Amino acid sequence: QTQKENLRKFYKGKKYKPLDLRPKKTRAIRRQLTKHEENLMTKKMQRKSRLYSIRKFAVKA
Amino acid sequence: AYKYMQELWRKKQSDVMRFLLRVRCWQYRQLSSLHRAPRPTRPDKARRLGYKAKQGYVIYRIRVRRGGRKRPVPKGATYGKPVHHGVNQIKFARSLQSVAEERAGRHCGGLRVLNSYWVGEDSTYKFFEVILIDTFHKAIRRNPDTQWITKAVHKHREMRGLTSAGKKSRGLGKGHKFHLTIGGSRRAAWKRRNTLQLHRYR
Amino acid sequence: AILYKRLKVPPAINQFTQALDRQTATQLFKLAHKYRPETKHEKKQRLLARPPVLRAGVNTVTTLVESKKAQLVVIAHDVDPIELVVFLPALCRKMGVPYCIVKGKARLGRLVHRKTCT
Amino acid sequence: APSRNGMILNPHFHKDWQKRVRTWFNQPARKIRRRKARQAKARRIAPRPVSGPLRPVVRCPTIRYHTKVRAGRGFTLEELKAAGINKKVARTIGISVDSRRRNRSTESLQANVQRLKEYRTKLIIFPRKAAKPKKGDSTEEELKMATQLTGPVMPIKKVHKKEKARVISEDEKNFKAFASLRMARANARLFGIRAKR
Amino acid sequence: PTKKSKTRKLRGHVSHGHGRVGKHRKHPGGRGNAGGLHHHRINFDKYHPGYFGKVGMRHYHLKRNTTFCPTINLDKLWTLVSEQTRVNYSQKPDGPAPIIDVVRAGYFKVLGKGKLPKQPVIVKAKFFSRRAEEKIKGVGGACVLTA
Amino acid sequence: VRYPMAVGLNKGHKVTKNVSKPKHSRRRGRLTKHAKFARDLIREVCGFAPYERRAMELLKVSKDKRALKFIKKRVGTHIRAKRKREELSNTLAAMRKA
Amino acid sequence: SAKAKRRSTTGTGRMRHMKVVFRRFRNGFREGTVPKPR
RNA sequence: CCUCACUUACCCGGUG
RNA sequence: UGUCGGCCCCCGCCCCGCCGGGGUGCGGUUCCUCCCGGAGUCGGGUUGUUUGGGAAUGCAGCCCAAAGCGGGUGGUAAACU
RNA sequence: CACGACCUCAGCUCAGACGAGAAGACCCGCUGAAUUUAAGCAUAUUACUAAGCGGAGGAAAAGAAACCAACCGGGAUUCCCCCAGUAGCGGCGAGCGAAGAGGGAAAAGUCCAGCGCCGAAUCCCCGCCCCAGGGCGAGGGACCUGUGGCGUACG
Ligand SMILES: [Mg+2]
Ligand SMILES: [Mg+2]
Ligand SMILES: [Mg+2]
Ligand SMILES: [Mg+2]
Ligand SMILES: [Mg+2]
Ligand SMILES: [Mg+2]
Ligand SMILES: [Mg+2]
Ligand SMILES: [Mg+2]
Ligand SMILES: [Mg+2]
Ligand SMILES: [Mg+2]
Ligand SMILES: [Mg+2]
Ligand SMILES: [Mg+2]
Ligand SMILES: [Mg+2]
Ligand SMILES: [Mg+2]
Ligand SMILES: [Mg+2]
Ligand SMILES: [Mg+2]
Ligand SMILES: [Mg+2]
Ligand SMILES: [Mg+2]
Ligand SMILES: [Mg+2]
Ligand SMILES: [Mg+2]
Ligand SMILES: [Mg+2]
Repeated sequence: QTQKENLRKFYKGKKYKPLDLRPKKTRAIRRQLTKHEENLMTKKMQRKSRLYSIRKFAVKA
Repeated sequence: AYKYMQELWRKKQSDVMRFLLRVRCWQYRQLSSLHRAPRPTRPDKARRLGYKAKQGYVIYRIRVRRGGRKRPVPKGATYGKPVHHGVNQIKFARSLQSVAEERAGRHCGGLRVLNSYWVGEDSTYKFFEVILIDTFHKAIRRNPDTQWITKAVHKHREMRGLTSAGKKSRGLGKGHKFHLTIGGSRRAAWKRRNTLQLHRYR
Repeated sequence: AILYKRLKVPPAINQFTQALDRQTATQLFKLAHKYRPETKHEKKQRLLARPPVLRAGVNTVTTLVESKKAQLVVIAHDVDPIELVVFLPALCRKMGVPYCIVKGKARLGRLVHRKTCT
Repeated sequence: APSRNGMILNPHFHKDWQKRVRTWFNQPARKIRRRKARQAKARRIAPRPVSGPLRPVVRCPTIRYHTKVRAGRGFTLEELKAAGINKKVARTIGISVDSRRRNRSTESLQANVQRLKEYRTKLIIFPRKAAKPKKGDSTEEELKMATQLTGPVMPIKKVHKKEKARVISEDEKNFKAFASLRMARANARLFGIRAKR
Repeated sequence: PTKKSKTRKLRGHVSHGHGRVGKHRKHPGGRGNAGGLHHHRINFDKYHPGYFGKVGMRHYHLKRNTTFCPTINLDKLWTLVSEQTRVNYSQKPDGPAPIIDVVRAGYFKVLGKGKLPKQPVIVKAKFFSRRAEEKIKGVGGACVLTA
Repeated sequence: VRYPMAVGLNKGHKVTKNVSKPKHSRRRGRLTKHAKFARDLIREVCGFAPYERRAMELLKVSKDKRALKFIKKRVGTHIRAKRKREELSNTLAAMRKA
Repeated sequence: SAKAKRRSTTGTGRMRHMKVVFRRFRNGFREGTVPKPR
């Protein structure tokens, strides 16, 4: 764990890390869209969410 | 330009298209049964079925042995009642186009079948070009309008009747013609109509 | 290529075999060389600083001859699939736009700084 | 099998029905589950009503339910146009919209336009930012007196209006009701054979 | 329950109430409605005449909402209004007559079975029989039609 | 003097009909100037199918009944055979005009 | 053959790695982090 | 309709 | 055990407020102009199968093979409306 | 008659990814029986089941109408109740058998191709600069055989 601590520090910020230094969450989880790709919105629904988002309202009766 | 391509492909019995179908069906039967095409033979039909000119969209030409489905029984011996003695005039419940896209998606496990279209016919062969998608290419995962196919729920959609060619064999649709598949599949409807709903107070 | 010589090719497809003359095509690309689309290597200088041009692509030249705004349309002969340009000579004839067929979709592509222009 | 006088029974138990038997032992458990889902949804939309958007008033199709009104699917685009509500802003203020429905008569149209106007008066819209109250947003006084509406949003009233007792006119007493229907049935059958003349 | 069951008093008796000569076996005459024409013909012909064969035309897509026509007789005609209403207009028989809208109560046709009290009444229904109308006309009142 | 009956020619609950513009989906299959231009152009590029070509042969010898039975055997429905025979007759009439 | 399936299905062996996923799941598949030291 | 031709479909054979 | 009693350590959702990087206005028009669509597919024939679907519910094979005030459906095949 | 462009097609332990198998209660796509019932039996029934094959997910499938309806009209899908052992199918024998409406649970709608405007306004790779979020490279590609924006039957 002293060797891997230096390895995780050496490969920090690198684009390609060794497989044993990558998060081993789950084969299915590793193949999901990243939080960057999940937050990607097309220019059509960016405008649809800008002026046609659900409003906060209340009804008397 | 694409408007003239689809109206041109509707005159298949014209000497212009009859020549093209004659020389392409010849070329398509000189290659292997499964062969990747460098580009869609029908750019108008490909765009209509979801194909884009991005990186990750591949096209595979499939040659299926057309005709009926012979019952694979040894020497035509179907041991049972005469209703099941049919060995010759038996028709596959799934379309030949569905067999082609299911055959391209099985050879390419890393890709997902998007759609498929007709490119040629013969007395013995039907030729289809299947649109496959590399669901891990960044030109596809970073496009929100096509991130749906990158989900795990669409794994081998051509083998579950989810593509347009395979979904037609399921007999689904809204109306009085499709009372057999109310609730999704026909087995979902059969299981619902054959389940004995024994209530708590009955 | 020999099967295209044995069979009776319809005139809508055989019309691309009769291409432009080598002398006429040489002076044709000399004029089109002065209207090449601007490359992205030079278009940035046109933006950070502070016009007739060619219109490539079969979908652009189709709506151009439909609106008879194209003064001259140059079609390639080796376009595969041919259905992309099968209608073009007839479309330019009915609309009264002069059309020519030159040899080489690659030479049209080098004219627009791409692989092949149709 | 038959012993004496009795019904010819037809028990549909010739399949393997024991493999498909759904017992309703979780029926009181799904009532607790569906109740917790409404309460959990109610907190997520805390100011907004839990029942959802406002539904229109539609007429049941067949003659068996002729005189019966019912909460519809969504307001017709014509009903929103006659009420001054844009198509794509009705969903933001909790108004159900469906474009498939049409208005074949003005009775159904005027009934929902009044329902839309009655809703917009009883609607308390909160500003997108509390520091910036815009035009369409409500006043700061009505925001404090705005609570979540439980139950259906504006339930449909079935006004049991009674025809007042009138004096029977002598022209009204001479109306042959049986002959009027009997002529209407006969003329409806001989209508096509009469048009050939 | 099983306390008052007959099997509790058949313990000790060999054949269990099913005879020694003719034992209780598995369907000694067929399953279900078997032999309805061959060996159960007497039972079918004696208690279910008309069971075999076809009669009448076929209606493929029959929708019960098309043929929905609930009926009501004249003896239960005044049940659609309150009793005080029928009595209040009995003391005023000189033209003020109550209106019994049979459509809004859940019926379409009015049949003239029972007797009608001697009161003028305006009956609104979608259909009327010949005798129902003439009993309403005879007792005073009109038969208004509705759609 | 007359009430709305539930039977007959004038059956139904009397309500004022609301008039409005038809659904935009009901313009489907209407020939536009661009759609007619594209199909007429490709008709000049392609020609006619072998059954359209020999059905016009029956139309020029005044065999419209045999031309109808032939097209009805090819395209199927009888309503589609009349529209095809009417279109082939219009084309055959425009040929002898030139 | 339900008995043949019962003798060699998942759970009849060690599950050297699948039993660890069961323990990792109940904590959200936490990785990279460590408990707060003394 | 039938016969005889054409080779490029298709088929067969040979060959490193 | 009972007390949403107390203490301690991890951890999250939603709303509000300021600062920061990316966001770009939308509606109403008995006003003008323009555009408007998924072919070996529908449909037809036939065959097998399937369906409560019965002159053929669905599906598939083979053959035929579309149209654009068109096409599908309107539970009996057909023509006209 | 080499040198170039392109097309088509190859090679690699090339750079970087992906697929495979397991499990399979529920789910999807196929395939498919016979015991059994009809007191025999052949269609039928068993059953569009068992077994066989393929493919998933925490749900799946389905799904925003080439629908229902025939009414004063309803309005995506799924599920429940009822419709209903009904219409109907069937050696019209044994048996089989839904759907519209109605009442409820839950409700959310939408994107393209095409059509034609916008100097391809688009994307990927590589090498980087600042704080997962933003930029740059007279770097390499993809792409006009069509990327992106607008826009889809409610115009
Ligand atoms: Mg877009
Ligand atoms: Mg067998
Ligand atoms: Mg007995
Ligand atoms: Mg005894
Ligand atoms: Mg005994
Ligand atoms: Mg006894
Ligand atoms: Mg005896
Ligand atoms: Mg017994
Ligand atoms: Mg059957
Ligand atoms: Mg009819
Ligand atoms: Mg697997
Ligand atoms: Mg038997
Ligand atoms: Mg027996
Ligand atoms: Mg036997
Ligand atoms: Mg099985
Ligand atoms: Mg899983
Ligand atoms: Mg769930
Ligand atoms: Mg899904
Ligand atoms: Mg059955
Ligand atoms: Mg219903
Ligand atoms: Mg739509």
